[PDB]
Amino acid sequence: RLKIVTIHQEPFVYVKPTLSDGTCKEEFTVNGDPVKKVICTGPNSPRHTVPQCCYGFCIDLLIKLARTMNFTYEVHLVADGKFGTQENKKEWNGMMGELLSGQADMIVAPLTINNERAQYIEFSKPFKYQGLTILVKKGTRITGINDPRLRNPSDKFIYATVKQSSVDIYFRRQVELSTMYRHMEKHNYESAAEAIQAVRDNKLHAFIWDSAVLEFEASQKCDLVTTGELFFRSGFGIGMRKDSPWKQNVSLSILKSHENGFMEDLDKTWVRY
Amino acid sequence: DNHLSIVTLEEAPFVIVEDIETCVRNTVPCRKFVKINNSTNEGMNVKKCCKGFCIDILKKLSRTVKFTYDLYLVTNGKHGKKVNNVWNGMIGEVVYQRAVMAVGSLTINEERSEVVDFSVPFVETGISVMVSRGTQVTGLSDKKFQRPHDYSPPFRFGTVPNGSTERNIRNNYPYMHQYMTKFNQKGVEDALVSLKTGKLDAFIYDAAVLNYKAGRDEGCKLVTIGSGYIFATTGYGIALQKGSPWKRQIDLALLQFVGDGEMEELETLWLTGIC
Ligand SMILES: Cc1nc(C(=O)NCc2cccnc2)cnc1OCS(=O)(=O)c1cccc(Cl)c1
Ligand SMILES: N[C@@H](CCC(=O)O)C(=O)O
Repeated sequence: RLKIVTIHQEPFVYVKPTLSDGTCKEEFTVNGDPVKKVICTGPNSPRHTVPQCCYGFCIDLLIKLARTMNFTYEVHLVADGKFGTQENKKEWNGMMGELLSGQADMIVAPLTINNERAQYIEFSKPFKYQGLTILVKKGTRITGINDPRLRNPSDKFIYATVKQSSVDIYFRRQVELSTMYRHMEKHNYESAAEAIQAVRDNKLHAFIWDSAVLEFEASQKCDLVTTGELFFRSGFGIGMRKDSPWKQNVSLSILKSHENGFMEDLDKTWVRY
Repeated sequence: DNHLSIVTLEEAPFVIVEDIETCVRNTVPCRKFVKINNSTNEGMNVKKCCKGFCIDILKKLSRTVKFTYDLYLVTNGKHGKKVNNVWNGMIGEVVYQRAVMAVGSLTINEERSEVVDFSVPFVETGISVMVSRGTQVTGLSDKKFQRPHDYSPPFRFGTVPNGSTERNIRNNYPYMHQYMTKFNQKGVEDALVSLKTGKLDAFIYDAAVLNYKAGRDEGCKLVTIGSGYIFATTGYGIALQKGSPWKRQIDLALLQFVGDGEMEELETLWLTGIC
């Protein structure tokens, strides 16, 4: 039985409390179909683990991979709520640390493929093609990645990303972005949901994050808009250890789902409506 | 051993072929086997020069992964098609071990990944539909494509056969595919002329190529639907033999290229369009 790790990240992974009887509420998709839900454990500082309810884009993809390749699974949230970063000795945190330490056998999450992570784990072919963009409060006028308020920043315009995410490494490794990185390091948020909430409450003036996430937020919350297109292309992939026996069939199933419209249906069910 | 046999195929702007006897500037030497006549197997390698986006990627990979190469153009087919359980094209060159890898506008799909190994995608692509500006087509699943004879006159649309695009249409839309074959185009340029002259209502083809042709169309009359929408999202990938020891280093190099912003210069060098 495979131990699956994931992270709260709507619309890809929803996280709701269970009912009183330890079950998940029967709900229905935008097309009238039942929403497939799985029990996922995780913390609510000590980390007391409690069973919760998981569903969304990545959960639907996990169920497909299980039925396609005939394996059983147990899902749990990442203990430190982080995606994964390598920080004398270096150490991986987040879902990357759980996959390498054996706490998880597979990462099923909006996990960006980068050179840093691929050096230690195996990535499948991308199951989602997206990129990086900027979320702002409606009315805030900035052009994009090349706006002077970002390239020559002050304390009058605060922007940041998620701590210990692929976007965090993105601005740390590129010396051309060193000016922006030193502004964000003081304001990076613990989770995307908190940073998005900070933009709503006008505590954060710009959020640099995944476009598939930010554009979904702008579609449901009309006081938020994304500025410009994508200044960088990135993709999400299934994460396994390099010696996993499932890695080839996982990658083939990703391609098959792309080529028969299943990934597009998931995009219609969870992303674009 | 460290000097690799690499196959490619011409498709602008990703691989461009020129004449020459010393290749110059941003071009690298690439040979092409050209037959003497059609009554013999005799032929000779013509020394030519190759350039383009995917050639610049190969130049970067050769410098980073540290290897030299003898580049040559495929003559047995094009990109790759399985005929009678036998792969031709660039995939066939890799499957039957005549080339260590293949670089070009080579689409990653499932059935090819069964016989070769693919690097991470480095050019986003898939299936797009090019039409004259204003054509009302929702997408690949538009009823004009799915049930083409529900319209009088029926919608005229085709592709360039034997590639990844026709393979996807053959498996997903049987009725659409069998109706489509009478509109098969010999190549992209033939399809563009068929579009502009009104002989064809829609042209279904590789996403990245159509994106490039749309941005360079005279008068900007030909466009891709959905503002550049892509069905069955995938990418161009370096093909390698299954279990190739070069794959890991190729992947890390490609991810390092995009991670440090090196792709933007190759994009502005080859892929820009006025439209
Ligand atoms: C290797 C790599 N290249 C890019 C990249 O932008 N290439 C340049 C380019 C130019 C024109 C069109 N499309 C791409 C991005 N990401 C990469 O690796 C990450 S990924 O998840 O494999 C991936 C995610 C999204 C798209 C792709 Cl093509 C790959
Ligand atoms: N890039 C395609 C060829 C063009 C197409 O089929 O759209 C392939 O590798 O097969």
